[PDB]
Amino acid sequence: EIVLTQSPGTLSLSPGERATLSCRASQSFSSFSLAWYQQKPGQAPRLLIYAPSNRATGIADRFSGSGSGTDFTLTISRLEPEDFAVYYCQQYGSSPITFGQGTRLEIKRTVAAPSVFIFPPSDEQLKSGTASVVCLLNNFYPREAKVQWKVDNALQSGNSQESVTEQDSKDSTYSLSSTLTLSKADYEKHKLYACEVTHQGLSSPVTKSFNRGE
Amino acid sequence: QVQLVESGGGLVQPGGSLRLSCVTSGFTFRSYAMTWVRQAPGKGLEWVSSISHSGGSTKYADSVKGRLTISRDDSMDTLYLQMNSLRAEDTAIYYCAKDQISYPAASPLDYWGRGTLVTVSSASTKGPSVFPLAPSSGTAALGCLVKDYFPEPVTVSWNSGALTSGVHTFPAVLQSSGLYSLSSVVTVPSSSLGTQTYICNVNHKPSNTKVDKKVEP
Ligand SMILES: [Cl-]
Ligand SMILES: [Li+]
Ligand code: NA
Repeated sequence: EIVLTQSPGTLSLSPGERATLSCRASQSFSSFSLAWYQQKPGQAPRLLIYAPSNRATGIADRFSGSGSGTDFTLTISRLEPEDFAVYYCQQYGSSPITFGQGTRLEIKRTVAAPSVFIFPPSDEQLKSGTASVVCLLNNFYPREAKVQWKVDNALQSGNSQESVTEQDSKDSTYSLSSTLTLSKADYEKHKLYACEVTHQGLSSPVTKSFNRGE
Repeated sequence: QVQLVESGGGLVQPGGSLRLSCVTSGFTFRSYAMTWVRQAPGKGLEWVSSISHSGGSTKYADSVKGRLTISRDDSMDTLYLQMNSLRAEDTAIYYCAKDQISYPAASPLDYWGRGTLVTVSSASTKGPSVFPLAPSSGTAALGCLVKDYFPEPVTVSWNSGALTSGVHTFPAVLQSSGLYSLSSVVTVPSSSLGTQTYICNVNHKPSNTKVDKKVEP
């Protein structure tokens, strides 16, 4: 089969900049057998350009394709916020059909520190027999962020999970939740719960904490 | 106005079967080859199968040959995928797509459906519990923790969709228990707390669980 490898895996660019996305093939083939697709989160891929640079319906003239042989390029001039998505290349001239693994185009924006919030377990959850402590890091950039949990000053390692939003449509920031799982007994038998956040936008780490039952 | 809408996915046990369908409108269905593509959670696109305009030529990825069968009913403008002997690694969103020409797997895919999620797992369906993330005692954060459900997906809205500004609904995390959890949060004026009602609307259609939860200080 023809292997298609895209690069870079993630491309971070400012609106107004020109994007150059690469698709490289393990065997040479014709530009007339290549297509590109754009996929935004929660949506299906949409045909972008093809064979080699015909534009699908509704696709701006800022998208163009070039290259031959093994090295193909999708160029996006003057990036607009809507053009940030995952891009896939595809060849259909040799069986089987194959796709590149995708390049994510991320929006570069100005560094922004997170606003941090901590939430104790609800009485309802404790009544149901479990405990989750939640730390929220809101509207920050870049995505890199360290969350450290402490319970009665003991560093918690391995019992939290994190989730991050897609970039916000309006301000291009991220938000992140970190959830600490602890048994109801461990929750009731300790007192001070803290999440400490390190991020480029913060001159020094920020800690949010609460004392259970206070 | 090409339209493609998939159905037939859901949770099924390993070794089980599903019949996916894709109903279409807005183009002369009988004239075009049609294709299924799948996307495993967090992964890229993978071609599954294609069928010629007449149904006389079918093509399959090696990973699915003999277990998946593509077919079509031109009189019903519908494409099908009969899936048998399903495996965990068949878990994916399945997209139906229209080819540009009558021959299969030989042209761009010019229109795609939004997809149907197929989850192949021995775990049972379980509806979530919905817990408040209460605002602390001039902006405040509050939310809902949607805990311990299976399979994906859950949807969350706020105030039946009237509250969209400042909402962040996080991707679900698979817990070590094998159940999913996510949180949805919103930032609001501190001055509104206790006066404006904030309700998170949670739906887990796989378990027919639907909850509206008031979140208060
Ligand atoms: Cl053929
Ligand atoms: Li349930
Ligand atoms: Na930290």
